Amino acid sequence: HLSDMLQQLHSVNASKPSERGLVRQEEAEDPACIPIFWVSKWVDYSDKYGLGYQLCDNSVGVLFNDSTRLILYNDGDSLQYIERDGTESYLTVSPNSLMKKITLLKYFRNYMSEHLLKAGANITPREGDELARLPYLRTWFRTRSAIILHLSNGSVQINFFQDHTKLILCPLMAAVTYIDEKRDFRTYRLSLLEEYGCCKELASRLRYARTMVDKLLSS
Amino acid sequence: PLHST
Ligand SMILES: [Cl-]
Ligand SMILES: [Cl-]
Repeated sequence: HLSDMLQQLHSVNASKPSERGLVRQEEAEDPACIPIFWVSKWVDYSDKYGLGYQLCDNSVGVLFNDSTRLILYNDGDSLQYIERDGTESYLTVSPNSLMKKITLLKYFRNYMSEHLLKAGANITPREGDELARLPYLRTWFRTRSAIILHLSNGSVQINFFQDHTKLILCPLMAAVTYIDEKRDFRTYRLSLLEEYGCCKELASRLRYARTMVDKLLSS
Repeated sequence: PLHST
């Protein structure tokens, strides 16, 4: 979905949405496109093990340094293991081959609970299918300005370090959710931002997002 | 380790 996201971002940015006589950003809001999933917490222990994270439904996962992923559902028992080549297996906490990674996941779990806030804690996620499988973390990287997190459902999340603003890009709905410095949040359809425009801050973050999606595609 | 807020 990265190629689609790149096309959507190229389109919104070419419209120069902040270079307008009157920006009407509010008219581009569409609260129904709020995501089902985003990353609420993360821990970069890549010096040793990998990147642990929590999704907004309170499930957790780890992308290990060997590019494998282990996800624990919010039921506290169900696991999905994803190999480097993408092969998926469904297991429970209740194989010996995964004992070490399960232990690491629990420790990441505990650390996130002990030390970190839940991003978007005040946001009601969109309701989807209670029985659907969780997305997992495909890859991530850190720049001067942000951490970039790409989920297997196509979503790309960019969390900015300086002001704690966050972008969640959802290419299936061609939408973006923006969490601002005050933790207020809005969801926009990118096509409506073309129509109505947006402020320089959001325009800058959307240019930055396209740069990040290009980096993801280059990786 | 580095981490979120
Ligand atoms: Cl612009
Ligand atoms: Cl909204």
